[PDB]
Amino acid sequence: MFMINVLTLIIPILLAVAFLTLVERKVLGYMQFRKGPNVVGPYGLLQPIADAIKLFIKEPLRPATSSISMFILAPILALTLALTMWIPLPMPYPLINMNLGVLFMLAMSSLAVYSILWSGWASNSKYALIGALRAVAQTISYEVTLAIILLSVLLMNGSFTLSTLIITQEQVWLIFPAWPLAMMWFISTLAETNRAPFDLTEGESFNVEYAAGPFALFFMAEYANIIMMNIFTTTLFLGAFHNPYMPELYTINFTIKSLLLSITFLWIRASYPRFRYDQLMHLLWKNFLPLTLALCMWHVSLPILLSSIPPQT
Amino acid sequence: PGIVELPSLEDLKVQEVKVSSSVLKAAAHHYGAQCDKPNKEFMLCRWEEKDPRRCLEEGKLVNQCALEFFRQIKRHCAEPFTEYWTCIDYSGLQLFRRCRKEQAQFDKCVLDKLGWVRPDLGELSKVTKVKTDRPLPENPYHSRARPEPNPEVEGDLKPARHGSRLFFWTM
Amino acid sequence: SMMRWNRERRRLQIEDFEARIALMPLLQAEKDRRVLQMLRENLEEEAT
Amino acid sequence: PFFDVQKKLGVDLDHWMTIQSAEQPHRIPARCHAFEKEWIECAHGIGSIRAEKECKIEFEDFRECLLRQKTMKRLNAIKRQRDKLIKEGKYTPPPHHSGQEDLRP
Amino acid sequence: MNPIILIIILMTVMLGTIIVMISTHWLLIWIGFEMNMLAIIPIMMKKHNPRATEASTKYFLTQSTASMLLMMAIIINLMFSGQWTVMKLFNPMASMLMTMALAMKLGMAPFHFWVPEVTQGIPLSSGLILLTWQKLAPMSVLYQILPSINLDLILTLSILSITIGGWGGLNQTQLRKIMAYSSIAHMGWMTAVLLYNPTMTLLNLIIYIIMTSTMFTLFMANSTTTTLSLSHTWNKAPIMTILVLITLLSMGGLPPLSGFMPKWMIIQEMTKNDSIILPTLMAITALLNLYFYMRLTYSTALTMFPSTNNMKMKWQFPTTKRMTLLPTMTVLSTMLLPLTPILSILE
Amino acid sequence: VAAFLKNVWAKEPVLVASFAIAGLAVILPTLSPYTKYSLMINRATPYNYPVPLRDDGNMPDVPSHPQDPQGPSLEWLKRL
Amino acid sequence: MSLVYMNIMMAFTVSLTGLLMYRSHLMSSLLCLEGMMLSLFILATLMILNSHFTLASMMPIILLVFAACEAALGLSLLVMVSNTYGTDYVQNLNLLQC
Amino acid sequence: MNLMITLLTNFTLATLLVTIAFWLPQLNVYLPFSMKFFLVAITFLLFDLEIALLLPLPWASQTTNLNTMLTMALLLIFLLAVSLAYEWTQKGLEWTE
Amino acid sequence: MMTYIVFILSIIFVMGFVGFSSKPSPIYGGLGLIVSGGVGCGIVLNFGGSFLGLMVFLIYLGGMMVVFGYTTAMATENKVVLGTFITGLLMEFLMVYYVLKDKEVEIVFKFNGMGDWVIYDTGDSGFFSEEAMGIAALYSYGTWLVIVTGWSLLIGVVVIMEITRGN
Ligand SMILES: CCCCCCCCCCCCCCCCCC(=O)OC[C@H](COP(=O)([O-])OC[C@H](O)COP(=O)([O-])OC[C@H](COC(=O)CCCCCCCCCCCCCCCCC)OC(=O)CCCCCCCCCCCCCCCCC)OC(=O)CCCCCCCCCCCCCCCCC
Ligand SMILES: CCCCCCCCCCCCCCCCCC(=O)OC[C@H](COP(=O)([O-])OCC[N+](C)(C)C)OC(=O)CCCCCCCCCCCCCCCCC
Ligand SMILES: CCCCCCCCCCCCCCCCCC(=O)OC[C@H](COP(=O)(O)OCCN)OC(=O)CCCCCCCCCCCCCCCCC
Ligand SMILES: CCCCCCCCCCCCCCCCCC(=O)OC[C@H](COP(=O)(O)OCCN)OC(=O)CCCCCCCCCCCCCCCCC
Ligand SMILES: CCCCCCCCCCCCCCCCCC(=O)OC[C@H](COP(=O)(O)OCCN)OC(=O)CCCCCCCCCCCCCCCCC
Ligand SMILES: CCCCCCCCCCC1=C(C)C(=O)C(OC)=C(OC)C1=O
Repeated sequence: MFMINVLTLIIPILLAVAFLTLVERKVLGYMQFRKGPNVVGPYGLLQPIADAIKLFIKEPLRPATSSISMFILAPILALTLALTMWIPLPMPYPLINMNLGVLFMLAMSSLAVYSILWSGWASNSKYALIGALRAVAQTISYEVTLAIILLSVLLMNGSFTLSTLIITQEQVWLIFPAWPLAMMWFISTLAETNRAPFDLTEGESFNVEYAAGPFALFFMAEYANIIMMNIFTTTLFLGAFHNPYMPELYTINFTIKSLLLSITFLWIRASYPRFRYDQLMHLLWKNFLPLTLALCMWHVSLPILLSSIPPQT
Repeated sequence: PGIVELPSLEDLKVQEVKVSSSVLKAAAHHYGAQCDKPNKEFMLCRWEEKDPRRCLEEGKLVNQCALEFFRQIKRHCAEPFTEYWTCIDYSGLQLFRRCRKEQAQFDKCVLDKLGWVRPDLGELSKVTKVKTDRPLPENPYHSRARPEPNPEVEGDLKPARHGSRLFFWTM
Repeated sequence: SMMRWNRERRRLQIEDFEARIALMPLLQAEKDRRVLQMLRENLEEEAT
Repeated sequence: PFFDVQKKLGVDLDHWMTIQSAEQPHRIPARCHAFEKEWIECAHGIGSIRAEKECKIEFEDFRECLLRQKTMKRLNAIKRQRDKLIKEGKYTPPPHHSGQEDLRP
Repeated sequence: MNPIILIIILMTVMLGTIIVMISTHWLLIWIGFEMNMLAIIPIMMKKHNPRATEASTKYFLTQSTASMLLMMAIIINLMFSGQWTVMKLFNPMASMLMTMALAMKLGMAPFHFWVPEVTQGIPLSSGLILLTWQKLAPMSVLYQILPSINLDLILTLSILSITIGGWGGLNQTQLRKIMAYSSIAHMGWMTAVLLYNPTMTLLNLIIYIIMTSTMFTLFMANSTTTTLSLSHTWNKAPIMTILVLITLLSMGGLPPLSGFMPKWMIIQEMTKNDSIILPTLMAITALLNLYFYMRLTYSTALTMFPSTNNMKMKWQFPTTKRMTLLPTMTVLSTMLLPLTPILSILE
Repeated sequence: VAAFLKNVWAKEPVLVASFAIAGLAVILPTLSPYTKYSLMINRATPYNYPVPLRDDGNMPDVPSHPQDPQGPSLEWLKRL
Repeated sequence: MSLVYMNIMMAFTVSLTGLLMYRSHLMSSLLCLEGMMLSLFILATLMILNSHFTLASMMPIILLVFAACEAALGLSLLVMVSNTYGTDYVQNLNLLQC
Repeated sequence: MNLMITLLTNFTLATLLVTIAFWLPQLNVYLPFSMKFFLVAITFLLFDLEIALLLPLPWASQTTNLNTMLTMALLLIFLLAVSLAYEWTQKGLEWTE
Repeated sequence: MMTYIVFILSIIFVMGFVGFSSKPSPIYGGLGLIVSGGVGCGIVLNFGGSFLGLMVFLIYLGGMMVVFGYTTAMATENKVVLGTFITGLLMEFLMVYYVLKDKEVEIVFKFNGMGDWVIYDTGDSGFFSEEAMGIAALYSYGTWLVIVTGWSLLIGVVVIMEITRGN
């Protein structure tokens, strides 16, 4: 019965990732004064199925890889960590109700750079390794502001429990006392998922040696990460009303907010040019990190000066 | 070493409080108000004796005074209490704040039919004083005699006789 | 808003902790009889 | 050269984490709090040379609280003799050591 | 290096050693050693050449290994005692591991193999810090744990350090390796008297620090890192040859000089404890140290080696180097034996 | 002191906001009247069991029951 | 004593003998050094959690932080060694024999 | 226990999908060292240790020693800021700023 | 078998240490130390150290071993390794066989062979994690520890910027 609950988590993750590709192509179509895929399925709905079948029977690229083992382990690690980021998410009840779910998500997202690093080293191309090292340095840079922003917010929560964060936001959204943290959080999650304007893996100024199958596996891990970080941002700053006798009200409400936030990722990639690499390094280390440290001091000192320290339990 | 002395299985028989934790949490504030004295006698005995074997009879009084607490709810206010602990029992964290109107009906029926006032915020966490007839344990740690200390320094400090006495130095 | 609601949550936490406190003597007596029961059963089976 | 600056200036830089019987957050006791308190109050002030021989009982009780070697050796002996008597058929476990008695509270 | 950054880093070296000296908790001992190593790595890489990077890498590896062994000894002590007080250890395995770790930090033989390499790789001022200030924290830890130090281990380390430091300096022409093997032999003398009387350990430590600081200050004042460049000193600064003569005769322990003071007192404490063979063989082994000290005095003060023509230019310029405390250190390293009973201030 | 602040606000408003928010984090808890109530609420939270006292005979400030008048009260926390 | 302590100590001694027997790379030595640190972390943590010794719960974090700072320093030394010879081979670090 | 089952299920699904993707199309016949990247990785490591010091703050605010707690919390975030300011002014954050 | 779960994780922990300490390549050594860090976290989690285990994941694996693998990927791009690996594996499983057939062993210390569940406490901690409260007391009781750690981290920043500059 618990295995049914695990499957009803992780198989709808894969289906929502499959249809996020359709939603992205359609929204980037209609924001670019055109239509997206509308030929393959009715309203284009069979485009992800056809594209998955196309990628599964495409010829293998046959790399002469430096390590076979890490070449296999990088998609396995990427998909495993992409699926385990969902298990403490309270919507309204989590699959795994753990006391330190926030810190669990921060740790399991910090582990996801090894897929980039192992895929970059397992390729023969030195330039693939250079792009992998740039992507890892980008990701570990924005993990710093992830950790500190999330700590500053959880100073209003009282604990690392993700389910308590619904109780924290019963009177007001947490984007009202923490909108600068919310906007630096949102741009930092945008730079975590290698998402535009931070997609330097698609700019000419790391997983190119994989076949179409394992490229699709990295791609679906990336879109699982995108939907997950939008759900986590929704739980974190836009916490919905929860009736314990009707949990589906919370599920509908957080689902609508998470969909709008994923569509906001799609809006952002259809609106801005890319950063140069030193420019998003400048954005982290010289813009987001001083403000994030200042706001961390402010959110330490503010519950003490207002007598608004949240409960531990 | 010595043989540990355990009480028998007959000395541990008592009529148990066979109710769930939501029942206990729903009845908790009136239980801390009404069953104060044998509970505090037991916990005073339990922190002073530092031994459960020395605290059995007082503990039985706890298990005697809780049951008389619940029977007096079962005789008078069984249905508002049942409706209240069921609503407590639904919740995963068993919240008091989800159940305020069933609490109000239970407190109304208890204050009317039994005259019990629910304790205010801060009262059940007070340190109270307990009048006991048992003696204070003079050695609850069962400690033996401490070793005698070394003799202290006393007396006036005179200069060293003929100095340092280091081989040929006269001072 | 977070000031008012965190102060209310602290009062609710104190109410939960005092429900725990009012239940602790019964739980302590039950725990004592529980562990003495188990030690006596282990002692009798050690003897046999 | 243990320059005792902490006692000289009256500051507590690191005495608080030094022993388990010190003041803990929320008055949480260590599992060997009574044994460590007995061994410290025995050995206090008499020097280490006298504390080796004169506080051996409290220190052996405290080391056996910390590592439970005599306790685990006794449980080893009881469980091994029990397994030998089960293999010989000269013993049967009771219903309360098999899971058929519906525990106390 | 920025002078402010140099001051902060030297204060951090000092702070790490001071934290070791003042703390009652084993974690703060370990933190003091970590802080000291972290701060002293830039002092060794001050001049940015591959010999300094090699010396800093070798120093990092030996001190990090010793730090992990120290933390394992602390953790075993916590197993068998449930506490963290810096006092005697409550397990002989933890005592052995901590004695090994402190011997590695001191560079006592047979863990001595980094001391001539790291001392040769680094400048004279940083080797002055390495041979004098960096002994202070592990000797203070050895001071406090001596009720649990195994006698055979510490005396094996002591005699092995004295013999290996004696034979090691005989083959050397580089001054920094001479000071390093001299350091190894003097630390052997300090640990040999430790379980008998640690006041004589402190006396030997202080007299060693004074004499070693004197010799490094003379080497810095004359810009000499080899025997053969030190042999030019008579034609440039003839007072410096007299100072290196009296300081090297003092480091050999020849009376009436001050470096006769430790070993004599050490023998004075080892024969009270009925050890006669051991200070005898220790004193005879120290004649090796005196032999290569005498080699340096022959090349520098007691003969005149040939100089070069360009030395005549250096006759026209005075020493602008701050020779900090060099007359005071030279006097204390030579003329202190009539004040030998002052050692009781170390009790 | 006034042209410098306008100059750095025109050039580097991120750093001006950073130092302003950090300065308000430092100095304002010493100026807040509600900093005392944070300490009072933290010490009014009963994590442990209130172990009762043996009534020796003369303790007029220690109650015999939770609903007695004497003892520490939390009316300030209910009211605020 | 308890059975897990045998394996955590054996892990420490295995990483100790790995760190005391170099093959070629300085990076492998640094990995054995941080394995020694990891085993010290685990052993300290199991003791402190078993004892319910509350204030020492912050001790392994400190043990982590310092040692990772130590590891950072080691990596920097390796990089400077690797900025001299092209590799991090320990046999290139032999200039100080004379 | 449920967590170990969930981790095993996610790992099994990922390994199964990777095994499909590497063996379903088999049916058909058909660098110089950069000091700058190392410095940003080490700066990440040092600030990540400083973050590890900052992580018990939601629990540390529950103390009765709030003046000391607030002083030490502001001092740790201040030393992280002083680390950033030293990294800034000594040109450590340059060409990847 | 499930009563021995901390012991089984500790066996996998020693196997991972024999894996990387035999030193095949620093990248496979990094992988072995990553797997070891994960299973050692699992050991810590099974003694109830949730925060300390998540610090192994966040800081040791997600922070420090990331920088190790990063520097290794920037620097890098047998028979001794395999024999050393099977040697350490056979030594470890001889330890397992002895302490399981005897329920006692003595390598340097005496070790019980029962399941390590036996040593645990039989009570509760109420409404807190004791390990969380002891880590939270770093800010209330650990003032000097905060000072020396933060000063060492600031000095560590300064030291890395000194020695990596070359000037
Ligand atoms: C009413 C208020 C006013 C009252 C005022 C009263 C005084 C008025 C006169 C003012 C002057 C008073 C002077 C102090 C009293 C006499 C101290 C004395 O001679 O002790 C005898 C002392 C023991 O003989 P005693 O017959 O048993 O006792 C007679 C008194 O009762 C001795 O009395 P004690 O039993 O109390 O003596 C205590 C103890 C007695 O001694 C002992 O318990 C035995 C241990 C003594 C130390 C042995 C060290 C052995 C290894 C090192 C050898 C050094 C190398 C030789 C020198 C090389 C050249 C510099 O002495 C010590 O522990 C101090 C250590 C030795 C220093 C003596 C004082 C020197 C001050 C001037 C220094 C100038 C440079 C001198 C040469 C440097 C070396 C000292 O003699 C020796 O050990 C032989 C050496 C001679 C010492 C130096 C002579 C002082 C006068 C020198 C002036 C000419 C300098 C030439 C230029 C510089 C040199 C190139
Ligand atoms: C979570 C839900 C959603 C949240 C909001 C997100 C939706 C909006 C997204 C818009 C599209 C973004 C696409 C990517 C853009 C990336 C670039 C970018 O944004 O760069 C950030 C830019 C970077 O600046 P820059 O690079 O553009 O400017 C030049 C900077 N210098 C001078 C250094 C050269 O700004 C910031 O970093 C600011 C971050 C937020 C600051 C919030 C401050 C709050 C107010 C504080 C107080 C101020 C008053 C003074 C003191 C008063 C005291 C009482
Ligand atoms: C190259 C190798 C393969 C790589 C791909 C696959 C691995 C990577 C992806 C999986 C990562 C596994 C992470 C496992 C531990 C995660 C931390 C954790 O368990 O946190 C959750 C929770 C803490 O919260 P709390 O509520 O306090 O606990 C319950 C108390 N009421 O704690 C709990 O709920 C505790 C539950 C019991 C203990 C669980 C222990 C799990 C097994 C150990 C780790 C196994 C994996 C080791 C290697 C991973 C890779 C490094
Ligand atoms: C006391 C409170 C606590 C303070 C410590 C905590 C701070 C929290 C925020 C973290 C900041 C960490 C990093 C700070 C780095 C400062 C150094 C710096 O940035 O100098 C360079 C900069 C010029 O920038 P440049 O080098 O050209 O960079 C490229 C972009 N042009 O130079 C500048 O732009 C000048 C920057 C300094 C002057 C800023 C003044 C702001 C004043 C705000 C109001 C007063 C606030 C009260 C506190 C006093 C502040 C002085
Ligand atoms: C129970 C005991 C407790 C502890 C007691 C006290 C122990 C003291 C230990 C002394 C160790 C001193 C180490 C040296 C000082 C530290 C900083 C340093 O090295 O500064 C020297 C400085 C560097 O100059 P720099 O520019 O780097 O040189 C390159 C060429 N231009 O400038 C120079 O190089 C200038 C040249 C002269 C420097 C001489 C310094 C002498 C200092 C030691 C004095 C003697 C020891 C103290 C007295 C006895 C104490 C035991
Ligand atoms: C078996 C379950 C699905 C496995 C994954 C395959 C389908 C999802 C990824 C396919 C994909 C789609 C639809 C897609 O639209 C796309 O272009 C943006 C890709 O390339 C970058 C893709 O890889």
